[PDB]
Parts: sequence; C-alpha cells; structure tokens
Amino acid sequence: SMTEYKLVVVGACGVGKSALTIQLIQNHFVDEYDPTIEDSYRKQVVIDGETCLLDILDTAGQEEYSAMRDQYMRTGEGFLCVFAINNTKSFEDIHHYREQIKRVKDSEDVPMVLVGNKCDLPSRTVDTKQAQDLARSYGIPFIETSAKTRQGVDDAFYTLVREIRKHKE
Ligand SMILES: */C=C/C(=O)N1CCN(c2c(C#N)c(=O)n(-c3c(C)ccnc3C(C)C)c3nc(-c4c(N)c(Cl)cc(Cl)c4F)c(Cl)cc23)CC1
Ligand SMILES: Nc1nc2c(ncn2[C@@H]2O[C@H](COP(=O)(O)OP(=O)(O)O)[C@@H](O)[C@H]2O)c(=O)[nH]1
Ligand SMILES: [Mg+2]
Repeated sequence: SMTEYKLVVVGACGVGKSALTIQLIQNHFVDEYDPTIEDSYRKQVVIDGETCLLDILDTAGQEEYSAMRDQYMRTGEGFLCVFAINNTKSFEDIHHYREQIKRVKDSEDVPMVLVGNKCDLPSRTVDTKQAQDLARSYGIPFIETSAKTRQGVDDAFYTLVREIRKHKE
C-alpha cells in the first residue's frame, strides 16, 4: 500500500490555513472559504520519487466534538504551524500552537514546519529574521508561502513530509 501521511494545519483565524490547503490540493486561490469549516483533504503526490497520500486536516478551531479531528490529532504525523506575515498576534500565537502539539504527542520532537503565509503582501509586520530565529529555536524548518501566488506552497507540505520521513528513520 502507498504510504499515507495525516498532516494537521493549525494557526490563528484568517492566516490562510484553508487557502494554503485548497491551493495545494486544487491549484486555485479561495478568498471566501467559510472560516468555520473544518474538513480533511487528500492528494496523491510524489515527493523525492516516493508516492504518498497527503491526508490534511484544515482546522477551524470550532467547539463542536469531531471524531475526525480526534483521529487526526491522535494519529497525525506532522503539523503545519501557520502565521500571516502581516499579523503580529498570529505570530505570537505560534508558541501556544507548538505547546498544544507537544501536549497532544507528549514529545518535544514532533515533525513540524513553521509557515509564514501571505508573503505576496507589502504590509510585513513579522520580518523573515524573527521567524527564522524562532524556527531555529524550535529546531524546525521555516517556509515563506503565498497561497495567492503558490510560492512556497508545495515546499511547505513536502518539507513537512521530509521531516516525518527523517523522524521515522
Ligand atoms: C477563523 C477561525 C479559525 O481559523 N480558528 C482556528 C484557531 N482557533 C483556535 C483558538 C482560538 N481562538 C484557540 O484558542 N485554540 C486553543 C485552544 C482551544 C486551547 C489552547 N490553546 C489554543 C491556541 C491559543 C493554541 C485552538 N487550538 C487548536 C488546537 C490545536 N492547535 C492543536 Cl495542535 C490541538 C488541539 Cl486539540 C486544538 F484545539 C486549534 Cl486547531 C484551533 C484553536 C480558533 C478558530
Ligand atoms: N494576499 C493573500 N491573502 C491570503 C493568503 N492566504 C489567505 N489569504 C486570504 O486571507 C483570508 C483568510 O484565509 P483563510 O484561508 O480562509 O484563513 P483560515 O481562517 O486560516 O482558514 C481569505 O480572504 C484569503 O483569501 C495569501 O497568501 N495572500
Ligand atoms: Mg479556514
């Protein structure tokens, strides 16, 4: 059977979790994707010559119980921690998302990529160096993305798969 990777995309409301997921899977940019909709999305990809299923939970942080969210938190093998480069609060939240992931896995060593999204915008209040330094502190990759232009989008998800593959070896 083809290897499957359950991935979880987390981060503050409005940072582009849905736009990144839909750009990765469907190759189009969404501007009005319901902020409250949480679902899993799948795509068969080839990463470094090995075919795998990306099985991605696009989180929406709503209260209602979900057997699916529990399954992806319990068995998910990697997290995308997304902030927006024009949203200081979303960057300040990253510490809290990483603490949530550590508690879920009871581990400091969970495969994780820091994603600075909306890098097409000029209004940059979180600089590259700040995010690079935080990712270095956490021992994780930092990828700059635009769900709008596609820059970094495959790189963010493929880098997370490479972190899982390195973790499992
Ligand atoms: C436009 C709506 C939207 O995108 N979101 C996503 C982010 N949301 C959210 C919020 C908020 N506000 C939140 O406070 N937490 C959270 C909770 C419930 C407890 C403790 N800390 C936090 C954050 C400050 C980190 C959210 N937590 C989670 C969450 C994560 N990230 C993980 Cl790894 C596991 C579990 Cl069981 C979680 F519940 C998520 Cl998905 C979203 C949170 C609000 C609406
Ligand atoms: N300019 C720009 N806008 C974006 C980008 N990613 C998301 N957006 C917009 O930001 C808003 C929130 O995005 P969404 O993906 O729904 O946020 P979510 O709450 O994290 O799922 C929408 O209007 C998106 O079109 C990006 O890379 N660049
Ligand atoms: Mg969304």
